[PDB]
Amino acid sequence: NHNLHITEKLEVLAKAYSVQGDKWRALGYAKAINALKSFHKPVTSYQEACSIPGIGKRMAEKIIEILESGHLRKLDHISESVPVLELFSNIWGAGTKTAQMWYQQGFRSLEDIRSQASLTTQQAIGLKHYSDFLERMPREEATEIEQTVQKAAQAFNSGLLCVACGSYRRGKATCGDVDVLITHPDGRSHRGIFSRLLDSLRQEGFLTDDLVKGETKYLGVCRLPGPGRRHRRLDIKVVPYSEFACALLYFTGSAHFNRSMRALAKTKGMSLSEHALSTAVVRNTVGPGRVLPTPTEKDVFRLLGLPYREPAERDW
DNA sequence: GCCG
DNA sequence: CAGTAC
DNA sequence: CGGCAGTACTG
Ligand SMILES: Cc1cn([C@H]2C[C@H](O)[C@@H](COP(=O)(O)O)O2)c(=O)[nH]c1=O
Ligand SMILES: [Ca+2]
Ligand SMILES: [Ca+2]
Ligand code: NA
Ligand code: NA
Ligand code: NA
Repeated sequence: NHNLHITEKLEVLAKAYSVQGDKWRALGYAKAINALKSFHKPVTSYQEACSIPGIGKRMAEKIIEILESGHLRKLDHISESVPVLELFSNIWGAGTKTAQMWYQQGFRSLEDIRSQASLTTQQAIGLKHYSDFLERMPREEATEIEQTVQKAAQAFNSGLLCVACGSYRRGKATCGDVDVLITHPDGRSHRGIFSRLLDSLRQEGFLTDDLVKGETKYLGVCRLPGPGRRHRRLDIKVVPYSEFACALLYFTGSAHFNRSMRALAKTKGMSLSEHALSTAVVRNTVGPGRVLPTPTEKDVFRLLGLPYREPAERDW
């Protein structure tokens, strides 16, 4: 990234817009920042900037200001509420609408939230683990967590496949959470193994809090045994074997990579989700499409006309 | 905010 | 449903 | 002008 002296400035504005609820302007800013990071050739002109995809006239003027004047004046008018809104919306379960409500009510600190705010169960758990959830763990610990869940699961059925996805699967040195995807090549055993698996993990003391409990998805909190351990975010999902590939893609991310693949699919009349890649999905402005066989991620790429990207090149 |  | 998360 | 990904728990 030869343009850090621009992305540094633009990330602040993107975050201000994001915490203040201007989701689409924040998205545009983020895509332009990805463009900047991906150029590998320091932009040294307004025409070179205005010519990069994801970067238009507004962003070109911002960048030219940063280039010549070494500073962007918009940054001097970020609302004073932004640091408080960021503090509040880093609580798991609270987003921009709750952060802004809390701000309007006069709250300015987590002590205010603790003593005065009305919290959901999820928010009370997120506040209780605030510092822990802001940390990333070494991928070695992620391995230990994956293996804990895989041992718990493979006791019910040694044929179950358990794969840790997310940044872990993209090969990052640290991970903000662990996301375990479970399936069985038999196609008809992933029923009941989910509830009993969670009962097992809870009996061992491994699971400490539940955030979301659905028929297919679990999101919660775990902690490995012993000293020097923190609480970590853990997701577990169980899927039929026929969806395994599409799950692996989706839950491996990144989020920008997925959103790009899904935009592309949408262009070619297809629809891509965590369940299936469908074709001739009818839309406008009920679209029961046809599911396409995707036994491997490579098949998803191929059906979309793309070369296969390994998980490590999927940052955006 | 960007792009069709 | 709106809000939130993935 | 208008989409910007698509799906699933909570309350
Ligand atoms: C944050 C986010 C992630 N994802 C996908 C890509 C991430 O690698 C995967 C796991 O999410 P995570 O990074 O929060 O654990 O979920 C989405 O589909 N949408 C989102 O908004
Ligand atoms: Ca991750
Ligand atoms: Ca614009
Ligand atoms: Na461009
Ligand atoms: Na939050
Ligand atoms: Na996750």
